[PDB]
Amino acid sequence: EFTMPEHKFVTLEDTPLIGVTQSYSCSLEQISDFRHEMRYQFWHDFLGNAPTIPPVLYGLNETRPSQDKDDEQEVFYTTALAQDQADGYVLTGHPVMLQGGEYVMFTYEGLGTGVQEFILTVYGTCMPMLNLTRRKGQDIERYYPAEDDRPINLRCELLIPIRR
Amino acid sequence: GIIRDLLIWLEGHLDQPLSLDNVAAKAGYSKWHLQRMFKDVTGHIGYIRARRLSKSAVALRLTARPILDIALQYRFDSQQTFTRAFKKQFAQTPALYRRSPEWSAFGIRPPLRL
Amino acid sequence: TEFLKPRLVDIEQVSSTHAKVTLEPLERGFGHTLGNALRRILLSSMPGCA
Amino acid sequence: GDDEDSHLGDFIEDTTLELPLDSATTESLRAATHDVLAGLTAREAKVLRMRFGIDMNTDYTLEEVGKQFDVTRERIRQIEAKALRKLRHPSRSEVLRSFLDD
Amino acid sequence: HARSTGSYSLVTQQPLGGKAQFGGQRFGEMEVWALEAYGAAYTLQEMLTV
Amino acid sequence: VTEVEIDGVLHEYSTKEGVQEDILEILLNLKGLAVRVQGKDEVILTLNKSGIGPVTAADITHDGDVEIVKPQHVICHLTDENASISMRIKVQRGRGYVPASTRIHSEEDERPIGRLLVDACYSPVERIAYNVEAARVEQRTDLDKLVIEMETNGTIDPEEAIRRAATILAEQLEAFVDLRFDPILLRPVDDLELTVRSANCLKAEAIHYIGDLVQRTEVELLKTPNLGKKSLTEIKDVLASRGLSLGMRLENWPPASIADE
Amino acid sequence: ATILAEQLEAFVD
Amino acid sequence: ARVTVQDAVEKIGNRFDLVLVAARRARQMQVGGKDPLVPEENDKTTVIALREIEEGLINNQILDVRERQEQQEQEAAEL
Amino acid sequence: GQNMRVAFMPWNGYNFEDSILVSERVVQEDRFTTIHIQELACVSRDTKLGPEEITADIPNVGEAALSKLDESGIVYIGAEVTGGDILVGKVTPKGETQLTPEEKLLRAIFGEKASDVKDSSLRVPNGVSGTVIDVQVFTRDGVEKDKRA
Amino acid sequence: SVITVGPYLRLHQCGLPKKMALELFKPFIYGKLELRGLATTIKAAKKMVEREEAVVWDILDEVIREHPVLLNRAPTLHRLGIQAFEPVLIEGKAIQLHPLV
Repeated sequence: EFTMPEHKFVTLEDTPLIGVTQSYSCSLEQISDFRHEMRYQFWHDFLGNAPTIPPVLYGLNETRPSQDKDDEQEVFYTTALAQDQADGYVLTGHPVMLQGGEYVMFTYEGLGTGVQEFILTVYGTCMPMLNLTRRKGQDIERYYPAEDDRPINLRCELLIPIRR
Repeated sequence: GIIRDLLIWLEGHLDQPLSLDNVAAKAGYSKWHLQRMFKDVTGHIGYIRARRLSKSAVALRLTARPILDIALQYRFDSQQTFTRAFKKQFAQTPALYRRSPEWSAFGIRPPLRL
Repeated sequence: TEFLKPRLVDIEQVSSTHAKVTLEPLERGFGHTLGNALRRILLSSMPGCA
Repeated sequence: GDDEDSHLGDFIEDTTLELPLDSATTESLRAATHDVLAGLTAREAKVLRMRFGIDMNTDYTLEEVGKQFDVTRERIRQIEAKALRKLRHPSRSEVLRSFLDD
Repeated sequence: HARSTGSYSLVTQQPLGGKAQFGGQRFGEMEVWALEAYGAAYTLQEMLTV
Repeated sequence: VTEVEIDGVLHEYSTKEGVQEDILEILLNLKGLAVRVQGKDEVILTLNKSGIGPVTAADITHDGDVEIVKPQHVICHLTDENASISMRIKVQRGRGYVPASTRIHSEEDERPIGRLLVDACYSPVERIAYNVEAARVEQRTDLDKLVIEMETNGTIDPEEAIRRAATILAEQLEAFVDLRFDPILLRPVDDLELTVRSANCLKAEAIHYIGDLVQRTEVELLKTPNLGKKSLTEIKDVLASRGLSLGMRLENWPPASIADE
Repeated sequence: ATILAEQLEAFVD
Repeated sequence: ARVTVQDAVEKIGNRFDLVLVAARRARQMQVGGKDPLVPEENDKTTVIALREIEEGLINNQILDVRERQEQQEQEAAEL
Repeated sequence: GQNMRVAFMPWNGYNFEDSILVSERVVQEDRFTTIHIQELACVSRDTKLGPEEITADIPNVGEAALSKLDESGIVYIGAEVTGGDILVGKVTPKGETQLTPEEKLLRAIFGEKASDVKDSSLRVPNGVSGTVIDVQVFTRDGVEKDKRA
Repeated sequence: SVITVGPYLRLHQCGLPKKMALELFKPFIYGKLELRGLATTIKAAKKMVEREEAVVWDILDEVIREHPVLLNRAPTLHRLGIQAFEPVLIEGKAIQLHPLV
């Protein structure tokens, strides 16, 4: 009695983003803990000098095949900010560019431990009933961190680039 | 959805756990059903061999240990069974590969960052 | 102040009015210090009825 | 010796026979190996041991290994690597850890 | 001085003299008569052969 | 005084330019110094001195809580005016005649090259004797007094010496009067060291302890849309190998430390 | 031994 | 014991046989490792052998009667 | 020598037959302490195989011995020397021999590599302590002079 | 070594240094450590002398107890010049001896 998650097809435009990038290397059982490790790192260092809370926060998975050998693939997840209707922003980082275009947006409503199952539910039991194909691009994690002692009921969104 | 978790554990465990498909059947599902569950996702899983040959190829060029540890470190059966896989994939001798001062991407299968 | 402190080990109560007492360990120069005071007070300070 | 007591014959040593402690460590070297060979197989023992010549008078080589079992000289070196690898796992090399420190 | 097992000579395979060359002692022929009068035979085999 | 460190000299058996007496005679003059430290069982003092003239104890750079007893306990003798001295005299507080030759022999830290070790006697008391005269109580002529003398160096108030003695004795004089849980059950579910995907699927149910695993219904834990049907035996592994049953109430699975990821 | 404790009681104070 | 082996000689009758009949006794327990008869009382093998002697427990004949039953009971086992 | 107070009565067995007793007070004021100087050598020679030379590079070293030495192979002046420690790193240029088939089996799995040198360094005698006040280095004028030499 | 008196040894006992016996009884220690197993092999057990183990002096006394020891003096002039006392350890470097001998 599996219940399918809510999904939607979105066309996206270019948004100039700024933030901090770094490489990492770990198994993907802790791809949910480490992506929330760096997102705790940059959202609890932007707010600590910010006057204003933005409505959105972006996390961008990028992948770099190292020119030496395609056996290890350098991965880039980056907690980065977007433009809003606020003027005064104190931030650190260099301008990154969202590789926009065609995207598929999964939408989540539930617990903080199920954010792992929002990232665990990727490769096995669901989507080839639609028979999708992923183009080159960046995977995006879309959060809403202003609205969150029980484990929290946060509203998160993935984003996969799918060519049709 | 579910078998995402197989992808980068296999980046981490081509090592000391000798994982065969029946050891890969410890991921929840059966021997035959995990194949097509991996197929329509990726197109290409038993990729594992490539990682074993890619994952052994970190030891030729980037660590100073000689060749006999390599054919048994990353879960291949034997030194000919390694070079049987090496010559089918990279079309070289690994004594003709590492000793060569040049090295490029002809045979080394990429890891799946899907 | 890093002194040493004994627990009373063994009492060989053979008869009642006769006895043996061992004690171990001390710091050095203390088996002379205590027992000279102890032999004195048990010779010359008690109650008595005669 | 300036009184008629000693000569040059007293003062020289003959380091020829063996050291007393080191002639003991020869046996503890030897009685290590057969127990370490005991966690193996009979065709696995017979390819690695008599090649090196342990407890045999001779030193067998890859040819006399090859022409006897069948033909093969190629895979016996690879057979010994599995006799290397399971014993290089630090579970049966504890009694090889100190003789490593020679 | 002390010596458990040290160095030996070359003509007679005997221990050496002194605290200098890591030497053994001297069990002189006066002592063998002092040992015979106890009748302790085995130590006389022990202190020459082994 | 425990250690001295001193410039222009690498060892106590060298010679220093501009001095009358030898180097280990400075050791045999810095032994008889006497300093009263109030609040520290380790202090330092520095000395910087130049010009011809005998350095006395006034010359050293003091602290606010090392009371100096002798001003003129003569250290050295300077004879050439351009000389200069940097010495750093370590002071500890102890007892006995352990001259830290056991400190180097019980403890093998990696020392820097240049420090000289002082042979020290921590005992301030030198020569103490007594005489016993008859105290006069009118009915008790048998009673006597205890005249107690004392000849020491400084660094001592005498009442503290006598009061500390009864703290020593009555400690021994008390002793003659008064005296005559499974380890892989107390870990996270992710830290149970299982296969690829059988246990990390359980922590998205918020189950991050093994005691919380055994207190779920097995029928509805394997009906969430994330469990697989070969993960059933690893649950059946750690529950049967340990000795637990299905749904059996464990008494207290967490400690006072409760954290997740 | 209790009286030796009794004669030192001016010095626990 | 530690001080005296005189009573060990008023049992056998000989100072030198005592060096032999204890050595034959203790060699069954030094490397033969058999069970002792007296309790140990934290002693080396030469001391339990002499404490065995004083009560009349290990003689030249008792070192041979203990083996001669044990010889044929072993020699009734090989065939 | 020294002059000190002396009582003539028997103590408890410690002045039995011309064997005298002594106080702790003469151990604290170091009034009977003496000072000796030991001389120790090391002779680098020319064998029939090759010349022996001095290098602080030894094999099979603990790091406490290599730390108290220089880069050339000489002790630091003003050190402390505990008995049995390496002072002068010496070697001998060795040839090669064979070994027991046990030893070949052990070196075949660990990859025991050895050079053609044999360790014959200098050491303090055991049972002695002390400190170091002097070195000097000799040289035959015509053979190459070391840095610290 | 040198002799010295003892007014507290009994007659069957005698003193001995630690550093002399630990250097002399070195074959008897290397048997007991393998029966303990803290040392693994022979060359390992030789390494465990210099490292100052409390069991080195817990195997030393356990080797020593009930293992009597000869003492000799020159000139031997009769039978009683050699004897066989039992050891007792002391923190020194000179052979202690009974006064009555």
